[PDB]
Amino acid sequence: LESVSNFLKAFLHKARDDVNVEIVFLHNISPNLELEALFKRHFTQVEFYQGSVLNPHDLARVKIESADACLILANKYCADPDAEDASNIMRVISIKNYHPKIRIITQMLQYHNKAHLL
Amino acid sequence: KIQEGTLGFFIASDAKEVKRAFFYCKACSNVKKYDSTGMFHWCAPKEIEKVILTRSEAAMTVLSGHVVVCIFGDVSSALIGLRNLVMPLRASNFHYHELKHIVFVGSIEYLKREWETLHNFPKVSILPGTPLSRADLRAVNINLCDMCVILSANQNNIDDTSLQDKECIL
Repeated sequence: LESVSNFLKAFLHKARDDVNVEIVFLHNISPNLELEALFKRHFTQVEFYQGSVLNPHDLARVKIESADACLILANKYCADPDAEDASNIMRVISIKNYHPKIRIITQMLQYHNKAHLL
Repeated sequence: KIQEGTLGFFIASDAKEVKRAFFYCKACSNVKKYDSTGMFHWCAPKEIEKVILTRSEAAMTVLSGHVVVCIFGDVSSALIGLRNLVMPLRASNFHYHELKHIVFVGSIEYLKREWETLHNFPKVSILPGTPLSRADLRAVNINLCDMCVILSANQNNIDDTSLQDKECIL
């Protein structure tokens, strides 16, 4: 709820004029009541799907080949930042394996882990 | 020479082809060097402090044609059985000059747990560090090694199953 709320506040802003993109969330955990309500509030431009970005079938479901970009959000408040960074890097690896030409913007928690993206 | 009816193990495309094997006719000074059984190379027990290699010491030491085992474990990780990896590599039918040096790259806290089953082997070295460290891998001369084995020593992790190989892949 928190991360998607912040992302939608920053992205789907009223002051922003040219918004022809449709937001598609892909997550393997079913949203709770508040998150479903938040998705419902932005139903005209936000869609959610239950799947894993590491599963090629779920990547096929969300039409990665036709997706303009893939944005990966990190867990800012976690016990082990390195584990979350490695998980996000592995998600990047899976997405690039499915479609090497897609543009990816990923959130990282530590500076050194960015090296693994090279 | 084979005797009476002996089972033979065959590699074949189908069982009908291996059935042909049964239907065949010609016309129609005194130092302990091995273990008790002699099956595996053996050595006197060594303290773990003797085999620890620092970055500088490993760098000065030249290592060619060795085996670099990179393990991801900590003190609380589940113990994989590393003796099952070293024993086939010291099998008494390789000559002592044919044995490959085994360098373990990983947390020393994890390896101290398992050293009780590994101290009786001829040539094993430990470099306390991280498999993800380029400096540590360069100290062991990973480009001169015969094989690098990346073991998911932290198998006890239970997460999103796909995110279980993250450390090995990285």
